[PDB]
Amino acid sequence: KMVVTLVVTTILESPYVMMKKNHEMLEGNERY
Repeated sequence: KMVVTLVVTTILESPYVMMKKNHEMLEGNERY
């Protein structure tokens, strides 16, 4: 074919940053 040549940290405190429901299923940025 064409041969082309040339963060935010937190803590596990309950009221501050808690893990919401289904944390194991949906984990990542939209988890806490």
